[PDB]
Amino acid sequence: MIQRTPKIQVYSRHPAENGKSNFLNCYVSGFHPSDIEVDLLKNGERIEKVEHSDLSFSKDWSFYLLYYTEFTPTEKDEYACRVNHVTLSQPKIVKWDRDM
Amino acid sequence: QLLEQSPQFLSIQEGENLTVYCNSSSVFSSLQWYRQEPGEGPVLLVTVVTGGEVKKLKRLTFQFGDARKDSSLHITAAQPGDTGLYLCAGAGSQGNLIFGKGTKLSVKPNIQNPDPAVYQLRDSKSSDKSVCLFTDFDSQTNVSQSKDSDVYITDKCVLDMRSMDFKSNSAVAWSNKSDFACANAFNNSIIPEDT
Amino acid sequence: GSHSMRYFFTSVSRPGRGEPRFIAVGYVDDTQFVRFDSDAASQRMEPRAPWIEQEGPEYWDGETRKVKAHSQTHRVDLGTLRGYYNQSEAGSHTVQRMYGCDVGSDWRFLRGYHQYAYDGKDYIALKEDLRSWTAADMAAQTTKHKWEAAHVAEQLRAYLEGTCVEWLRRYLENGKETLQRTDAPKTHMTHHAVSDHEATLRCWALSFYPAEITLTWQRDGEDQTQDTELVETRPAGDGTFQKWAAVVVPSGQEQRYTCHVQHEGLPKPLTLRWEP
Amino acid sequence: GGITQSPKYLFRKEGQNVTLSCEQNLNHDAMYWYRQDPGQGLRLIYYSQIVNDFQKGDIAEGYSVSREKKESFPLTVTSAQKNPTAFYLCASSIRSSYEQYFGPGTRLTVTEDLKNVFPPEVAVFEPSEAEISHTQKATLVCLATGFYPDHVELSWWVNGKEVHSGVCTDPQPLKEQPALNDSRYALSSRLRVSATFWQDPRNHFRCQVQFYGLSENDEWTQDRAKPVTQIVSAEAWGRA
Amino acid sequence: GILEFVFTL
Repeated sequence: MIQRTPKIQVYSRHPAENGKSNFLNCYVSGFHPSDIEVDLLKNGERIEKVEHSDLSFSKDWSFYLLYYTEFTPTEKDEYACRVNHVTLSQPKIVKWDRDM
Repeated sequence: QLLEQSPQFLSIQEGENLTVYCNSSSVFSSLQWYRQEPGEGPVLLVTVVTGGEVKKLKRLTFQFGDARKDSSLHITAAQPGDTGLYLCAGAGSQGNLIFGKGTKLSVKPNIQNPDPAVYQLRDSKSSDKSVCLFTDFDSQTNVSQSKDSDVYITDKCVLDMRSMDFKSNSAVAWSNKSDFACANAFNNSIIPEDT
Repeated sequence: GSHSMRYFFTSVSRPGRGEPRFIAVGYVDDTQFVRFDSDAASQRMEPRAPWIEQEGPEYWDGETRKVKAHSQTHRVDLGTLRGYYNQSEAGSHTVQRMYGCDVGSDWRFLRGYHQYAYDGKDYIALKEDLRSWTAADMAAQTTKHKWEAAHVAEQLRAYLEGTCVEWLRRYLENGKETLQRTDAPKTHMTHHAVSDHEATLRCWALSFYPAEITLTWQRDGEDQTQDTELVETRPAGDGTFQKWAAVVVPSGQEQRYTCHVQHEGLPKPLTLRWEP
Repeated sequence: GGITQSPKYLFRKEGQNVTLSCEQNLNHDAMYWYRQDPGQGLRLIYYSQIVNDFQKGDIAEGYSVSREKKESFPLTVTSAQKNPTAFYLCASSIRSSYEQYFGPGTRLTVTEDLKNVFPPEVAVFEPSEAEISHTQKATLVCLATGFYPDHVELSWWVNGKEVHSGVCTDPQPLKEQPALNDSRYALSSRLRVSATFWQDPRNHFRCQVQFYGLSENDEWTQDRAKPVTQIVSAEAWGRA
Repeated sequence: GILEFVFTL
């Protein structure tokens, strides 16, 4: 039995425009076992309407998943992604950087 | 995916060598040969895999095509025991086996000294109850069937007295009709006058 | 150029008497087009890409039929692998499987795959010759012998060398505006101030397909690998992909560094420099 | 281990469903069902590549199966089958598309009405005296008559023990009246021995015919004895 | 298209 901690990436589908609508992506990958839990956050609270891809995996048998939702960026709103896993003692949060 | 076998029917004499074919336009990963006696379950003879494979089972000899599209069953010194249906089977793509329609082989015995005779038997219990035993005839001659609604004619049957190497052919006809006679039975068929 | 079709199967056992979880997805190159989920209500093979929706009922009813058999045959494997490794029924274990074919530029067969995994580790895998098996441990050695006896390799090779490339060629031609397309990277680089002495130059590569790409940071010498930071290629969610590479530079020396971008859509490699 | 079918002979009324059983202990995942007409080939009905999953064959209409257990694969002949009467065979392979091992098989015969069922009449015919003088060896003959259905097993018994040497029997019986659908049948067999042994009155010959007919479950409101599964025999002693 | 024949482990 081997376990792998998910690599998390928070980003946007299109380059951020504070007026235009866009998609928020949380890309967990390289994790094992399969059971993972991913939420998208706006200002610390759960964005309810979130969809994800279908469970696939790379060559090294480690799974990858993409959680995405529709959102309109602003100057002072803080977006992030909270992910929990069996390899994670505590729910791990990754704050979104619009230039990363 | 189709498997075709030729010939459909083969009836040769005892002791000779034969060959049964199973051809297909499709390539097969594995091919099987079966032998089925009437009313019983087919017996698995062999499974060929590699191209150009040659395997032997007793007197049977199996050959797999180099392109794995053909197969042949060779019997050496054919015996009346080899009589039966020989089926060609190949690995089907849909999780099944593709079957040929088989080759019905009839290995007829070499009777040493033909003694063609017609006898009449009576019931151990009572009378009339009489049947005709057309027996000890050569293999080539064929006992045709009945035409009279009362008259019932069986087909030839080969029994082997394994005591000291002796086999024989026999046939049976019967009737309740008063005008049924041994001389007027099997006359619908061509039999030797050397009765 | 080169193309491929891949099928990924994920079988996960549930503790106690919970029915096993089965997930099957199909990939042509880097594009998913089908899916199957045991917890779904449809219980059918579903289209993910629009170009595979061309297929009539016979295809979908057929693919549904065959994947149900794939689920049941993997539910069994979960129990069999539990026995091999003396594992309890309380724990949850995962069985993974992949098979597919690779074609050339002329769409002639190149490579075939057929692999298994248990709890994240390799189990049994078909060698490149499509004749042999690689069994990692003595537990998988039982499977290897069972498959050698039943000649699974030969019948698999017929599919990989034949039916697989037949399917892929059909998929490639049905929707060629989607699979055969090559979207070139839309590149730009941004500058950021770290404290004051150092600074970060980030080379962005966005909206590109296929997902295969190479981003390197070079100086007046060449290719400065290490010190540079590289992130895993990520999907944008629109079919295209994203990836950036960055390296921290001292102030003023930003003009000395350059970014090389290599992609299938790019006829020639791109050399990008930062100019104030 | 092996693969079994039960029973060997099966007889039902028209329109009443029946289920055939094929069971294995060969540890096979794949199980198959074939039906075989006289002088014909195998036709795939249903087959299961794995437990809890099955699929239609070439001639799957009128049939239904279940694969809940790996060991068995029950075939249900629905009343909707136009021609139920055939020879059914179950087979199995270690995996789908590989070499299959067949069961003994099961003969199913569906009749219009149970009134057409008749037990066989067995008669032993003593060797013609013209034969002994001519061929120096004798021939015994048994003859089953007027039995429906076609489910019979014939054997020859010498001195309480069964003999297979010098024995031959018809591969196929004869319809006494081919015009009728549920026609009764007739079968013949032979036992040839040396003249010496039939001349010996110390040797006992017995032509035995096992018949498979009706059951205690079926009701027989008629004025002739109930044609149940029975053994009909006829004997003969040595003469001179 | 997936495989048309399945086999246990």
